[PDB]
Amino acid sequence: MILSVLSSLALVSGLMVVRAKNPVHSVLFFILVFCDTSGLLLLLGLDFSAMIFLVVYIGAIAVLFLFVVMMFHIQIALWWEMFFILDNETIPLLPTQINTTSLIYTVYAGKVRSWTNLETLGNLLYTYYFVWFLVPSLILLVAMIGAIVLTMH
Amino acid sequence: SATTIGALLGLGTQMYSNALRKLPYMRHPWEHVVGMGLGAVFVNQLLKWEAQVEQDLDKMLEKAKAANERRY
Amino acid sequence: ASGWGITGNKGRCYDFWMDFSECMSRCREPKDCGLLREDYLECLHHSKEFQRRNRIYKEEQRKIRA
Amino acid sequence: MDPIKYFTFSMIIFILGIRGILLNRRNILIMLMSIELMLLAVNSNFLVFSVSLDDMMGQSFALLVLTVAAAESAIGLAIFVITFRV
Amino acid sequence: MFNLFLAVYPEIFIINATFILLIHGVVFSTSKKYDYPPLVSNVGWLGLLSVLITLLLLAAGAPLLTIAHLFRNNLFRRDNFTYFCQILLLLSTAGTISMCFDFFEQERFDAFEFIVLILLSTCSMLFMISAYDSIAMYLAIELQSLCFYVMAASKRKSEFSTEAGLKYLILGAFSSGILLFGCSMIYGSTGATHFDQLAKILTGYEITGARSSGIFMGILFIAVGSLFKITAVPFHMWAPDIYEGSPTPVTAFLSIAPKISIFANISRVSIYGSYGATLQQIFCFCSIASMILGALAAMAQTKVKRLLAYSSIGHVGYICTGFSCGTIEGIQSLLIGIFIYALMTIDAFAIVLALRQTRVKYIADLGALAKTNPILAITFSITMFSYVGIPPLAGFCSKFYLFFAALGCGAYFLAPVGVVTSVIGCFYYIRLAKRMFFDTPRTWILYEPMDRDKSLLLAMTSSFITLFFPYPSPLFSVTHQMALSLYL
Amino acid sequence: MSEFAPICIYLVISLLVSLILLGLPFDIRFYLVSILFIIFDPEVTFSFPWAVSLNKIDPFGSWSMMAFLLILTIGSLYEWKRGALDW
Amino acid sequence: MNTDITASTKPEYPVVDRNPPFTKVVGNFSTLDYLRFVTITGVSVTVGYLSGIKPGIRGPSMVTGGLIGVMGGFMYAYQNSAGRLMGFFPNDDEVARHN
Repeated sequence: MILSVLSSLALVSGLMVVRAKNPVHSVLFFILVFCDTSGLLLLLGLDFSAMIFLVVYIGAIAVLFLFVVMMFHIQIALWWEMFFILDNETIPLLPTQINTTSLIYTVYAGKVRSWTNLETLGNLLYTYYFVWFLVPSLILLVAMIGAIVLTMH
Repeated sequence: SATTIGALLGLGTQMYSNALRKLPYMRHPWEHVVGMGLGAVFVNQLLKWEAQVEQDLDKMLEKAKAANERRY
Repeated sequence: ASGWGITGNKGRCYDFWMDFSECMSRCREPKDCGLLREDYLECLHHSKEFQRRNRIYKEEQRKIRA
Repeated sequence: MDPIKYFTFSMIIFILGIRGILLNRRNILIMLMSIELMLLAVNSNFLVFSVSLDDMMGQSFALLVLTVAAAESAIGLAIFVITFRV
Repeated sequence: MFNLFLAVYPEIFIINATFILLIHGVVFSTSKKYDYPPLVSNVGWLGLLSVLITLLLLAAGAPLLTIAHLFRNNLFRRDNFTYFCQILLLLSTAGTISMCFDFFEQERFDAFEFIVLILLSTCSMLFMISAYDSIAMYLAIELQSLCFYVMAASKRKSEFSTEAGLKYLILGAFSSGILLFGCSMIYGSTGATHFDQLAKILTGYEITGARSSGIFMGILFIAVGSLFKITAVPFHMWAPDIYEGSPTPVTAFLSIAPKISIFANISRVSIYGSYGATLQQIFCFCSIASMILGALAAMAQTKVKRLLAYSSIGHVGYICTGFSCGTIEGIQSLLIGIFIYALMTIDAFAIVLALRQTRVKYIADLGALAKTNPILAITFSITMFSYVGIPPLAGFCSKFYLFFAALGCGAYFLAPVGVVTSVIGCFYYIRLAKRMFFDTPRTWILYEPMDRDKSLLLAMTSSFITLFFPYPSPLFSVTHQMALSLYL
Repeated sequence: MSEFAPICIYLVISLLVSLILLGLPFDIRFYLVSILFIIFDPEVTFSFPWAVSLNKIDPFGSWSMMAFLLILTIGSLYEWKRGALDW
Repeated sequence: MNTDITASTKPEYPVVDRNPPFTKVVGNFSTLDYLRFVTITGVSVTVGYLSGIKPGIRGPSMVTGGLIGVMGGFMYAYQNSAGRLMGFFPNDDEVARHN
């Protein structure tokens, strides 16, 4: 249920992002898109990435967009595809999932401890795949020196 | 004879670079010797490197023979 | 798939990939063990499993009209 | 059915963003916000895939593409704010 | 350092040089002790020195540059292919910096940040060539594209700078978005993102299955994406516009450096993660579209920059025709064409940059270059005829071996369109050159003439172009080595 | 999970009590600061996973993270000497 | 942790040492190595000097050129010596010693 609520809100809010005028309205609906997407990710079972979507997507980028569109406020110059992917008979008919609902086999042995996604992600990202983590340093550095050389007289 | 072709090439290229900008042909007559030297060393090293890469390519082809020998 | 399951264990669909890989790279005979690709991709998507269960329910329903 | 719903949401958001960047041609703000939406949809389906098939690299990719999106947004808004000085 | 990082010494050194140059530039550009020196020239010469040092390290060290086999295989694999591609890239970057030194002072714009990015995007592209994972590829492409985004909108008091930069930014970001969605779909349907795994999972057994309809969408989107970054003639929107708007060093570097990188990346992927006809067909169409567009657009232009843009589109097209099939001779001729194109375009940009200021934007300002500067006119004619085709030159030899390979590979169709676009280009150009002693309306006797380094670089390449056919053995040999060791 | 359910019920109840309380009586400086924040905020984002897991990673983890910090710190130094954070 | 040194190519020359520690290599230098290091440092310092005479900072540009020169030269010398210690380069006197 609530999954459908978040999906519908995100859909309509993106529509308003693209169509609705008064660009500040667009930025508000954009913030709202990201908020409901974060709630969606939370529903998925990944908590860390939800809080990150809150912090850097909403609290960091959208505040920049809001700042800039503030200073220039006066600058006002599928149902076919859904059916084609829902008539494939490769998706389980919900009647089947009912009885099999009481069929899952807990292991009780891989959950004696439990890595929260934050911990396992830290493990993986810093020990291995580290160059994949050095490069984003360079792209952030590029971002900041670019902002400087562009706008700072 | 390789070094001679290289030297003539360097001298020609230097006269060229002196002729593009309208100043006369032999403006710095002590660059032309550097040009001849660089051309000579370049052509000599190019021949050496071509021989080396032909050798490596032939070795690679010989090894590719075995990759298809087991195919038959 | 690599190994890193979403909670610090050998991923749900690893062993199949390990067998697929050792067979595809050890005995390079041509697609003699492409038989394991179906298995690995099934693990990734359960396609055959969902299809079978759907058909079981289909026939169960068809016998209801009688 | 849930992977289908997640993926179709991501796809429709991507389509919406590309329609925004194509139809609206002058408003740079809507343009950059649509690019952000496209990258958001990519991120979301990356995560859905990382959790559906039990595998981790989806989330590392998600974090790094988040970095990329922040960089593009910042620098592009710089481009705009220097365009609108005149 | 630790004997593993011996596999990334060129990248480590070029990054450290970039940082030290950045710090030097910023402090001694804002230090009141000296007057207020703008350090563009000094930072540039130090950058050229650092690039030559990188070239030396990489070249003289390759056989131990392959030292970290698996621990590095997590991200990249370095073979002879990557060796030679990276050498050519460093050569091109040294060349373009040396060529663009005099433009900085003449146009008089003071930002040494311009020459701390050229190096940074250079390291990015060095990562992009030796890149052995879809996401590492994407990250390298994004780093490079961000550097170029910064580089585009340089002069703010100008007019075309900001609009050209914004167009380029939107275009590139859209391309990368499409590429991201493509990699996402491939991941979702396949369950891997490392080229060995993709190869092992979808080689030979591309037979259609239940959830096989997903992989195809991913590879199609990847094709569209990587295409946009080869100017993608159905998707070539604004490419001549950005070429005209952005300054000349920037557009030169944009034409020469990223294209070779993305071509090497396209080859590395199309050998591994393709289909029987998907990628070959999505390129067979763009090739003929590109040749046709180059012809029927460059035939009629009135700005010496957009002419260069459409000729670049045309030569990228010829290269893509070379891409058509997948045999050893074909890819050999492909790489040869790439190299000849790199040389010809640094040459053409050397000329159009040495003819810059008094001719802010014009094509009629061939004001008797046969009379006011004959050697330069002869050099321009040589470079252009090489760009299009004529008895033995470099471009003619390259196109000829391209069509030889195409015929001998089983495609009797690319040759007719290729030869006819070549002949219309030749008629047009040889009409333009022979239009240089009819009469002269305008005259722009020029304060410009080619200080020293543009002249040397020009002279070198121009002597190469004509003198290529007397001994083209080593190029064929090294290209054979490269293409053969790309996969086998 | 099953804790964000108390969280959201808190959210709606707080909405109700706030509405009840409401109804009873009836340039470049800013931009560059925002950019520096967008750049240093993923710094905290990346420091969060690095914080929890400094026991299943040996000095390799500490050193990789210090290299990242050094790159962004040279970024900060270039920011400083340019005076963009002068105000 | 994949901390092993194997190369896609092979050490065509003798294999006197596989993974030599740092101090061993940097003390294993040869006269040619020091010559390479000195030459790189010198050319760097000179180009720094001239490119500094242009804007009036002949000193600081010389220092920066020196930094880049020492970095590049030491890296090149360490690379050559490491190669000669592994087998990816001609080994005669290293084999003589290790004998």
